[PDB]
Amino acid sequence: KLGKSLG
Amino acid sequence: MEPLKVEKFATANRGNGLRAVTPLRPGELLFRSDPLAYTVCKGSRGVVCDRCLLGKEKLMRCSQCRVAKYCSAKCQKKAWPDHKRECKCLKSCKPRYPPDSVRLLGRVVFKLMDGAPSESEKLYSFYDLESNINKLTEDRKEGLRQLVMTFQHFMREEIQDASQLPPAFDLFEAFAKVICNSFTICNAEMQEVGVGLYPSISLLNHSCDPNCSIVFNGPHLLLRAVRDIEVGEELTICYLDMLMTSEERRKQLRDQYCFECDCFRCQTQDKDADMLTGDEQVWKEVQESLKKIEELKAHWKWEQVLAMCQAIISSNSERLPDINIYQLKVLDCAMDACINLGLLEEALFYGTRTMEPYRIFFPGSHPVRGVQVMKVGKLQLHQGMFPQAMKNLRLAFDIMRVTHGREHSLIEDLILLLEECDANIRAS
Ligand SMILES: Nc1ncnc2c1ncn2[C@@H]1O[C@H](CSCC[C@H](N)C(=O)O)[C@@H](O)[C@H]1O
Ligand SMILES: [Zn+2]
Ligand SMILES: [Zn+2]
Ligand SMILES: [Zn+2]
Repeated sequence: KLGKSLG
Repeated sequence: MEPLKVEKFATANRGNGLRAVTPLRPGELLFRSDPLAYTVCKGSRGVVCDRCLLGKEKLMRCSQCRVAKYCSAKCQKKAWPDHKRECKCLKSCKPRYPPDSVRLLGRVVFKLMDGAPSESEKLYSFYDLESNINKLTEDRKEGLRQLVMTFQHFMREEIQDASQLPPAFDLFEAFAKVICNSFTICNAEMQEVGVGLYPSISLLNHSCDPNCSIVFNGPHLLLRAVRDIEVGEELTICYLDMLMTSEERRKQLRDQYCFECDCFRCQTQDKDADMLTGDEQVWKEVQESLKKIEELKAHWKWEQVLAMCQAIISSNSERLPDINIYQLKVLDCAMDACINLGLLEEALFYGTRTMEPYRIFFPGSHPVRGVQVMKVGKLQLHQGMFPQAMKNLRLAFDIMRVTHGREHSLIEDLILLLEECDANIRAS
């Protein structure tokens, strides 16, 4: 998954 | 109007970071940032507005490429700068569509040629971003090379040669930077709708137990303290989903970010045992199914998601506890699916079962939990279960006033619901 998660 | 309360600094071993220059209290807004560039993500392409990233019942396709969709002409006009150079590229790619990183970098290169200094780069620029170029494995370099070619082909209508971009810019390095610096953009109910680059926000190093958290308003990124923080204390966020075992976290941090986390949670396998409650033989199946299930949710295919989830939940009711994270995630999907399909009573069924596990795995104040509690409380309210709702609504208010801030529209709704609910209780 491209991009940092938020939780 | 507002004093800047954070500053870049050099850390011992994590490269650069961000730290507080003043004491910070929970809920305190530290930074509001626009993207250097961003795009709707694959699964949400025609679901949300290309520009404001809002889900609107009915969207207008760009007449030319018919790929980009907008909620209004205002949004279509505001986006034309960012859209100009890709429109041809997109139209021609058809019936193909490029990977998000390719479409994202496509917007970046043009922003780099602005004279108006980017507000998103005030602390750190695209060129400062970490590439981890010397730590990449050959498997990665290979995949990056592919992205490079794909870009060259996708942009060919607008860019034929390197001399049409700034000399300092390098495609291979740009993609490396993109993999470890892009943010996934979420709506207010923490649903994934896009991806962007926020170079100043990129200073924040990772912790599996962060003192800050992030919420978006459309493409605008808000960074808040969720904890008391002292002058000179490093600011951190968690790069990863909270529902992941210490081992899963280690692997993704290695693979995507080229580092191993030495945070205390990783040292002690904190909560790993709860997360894996049950027999591996059973929950392995669930972990597998989750692949398909989550790809389906990314594309907002709610009917399909519900069916898979139901089969799984039904079949495991006698041998797998809800606190097991793979099972938990299946419940969370099921609930969201039911909410979107108007199956409200059943949503409450699945939703109530996530509550206690969420309290455990999402300690403190976390936007993901705040929203989960808010949803359940609302479902409760809907079923007339007032004292239960009231307890939950109150709790969501307490979490979200910290994670979303008081000025947030979702807080507005909460307050109204707390009032209607508090009324029916003292009329009972
Ligand atoms: N907890 C941590 N421990 C060691 N390195 C970390 C870390 N969190 C982030 N990093 C590093 O920072 C990168 C993410 S970008 C974060 C800012 C970066 N340190 C910089 O100087 O630009 C990761 O690829 C990794 O190299
Ligand atoms: Zn819009
Ligand atoms: Zn177009
Ligand atoms: Zn950690």
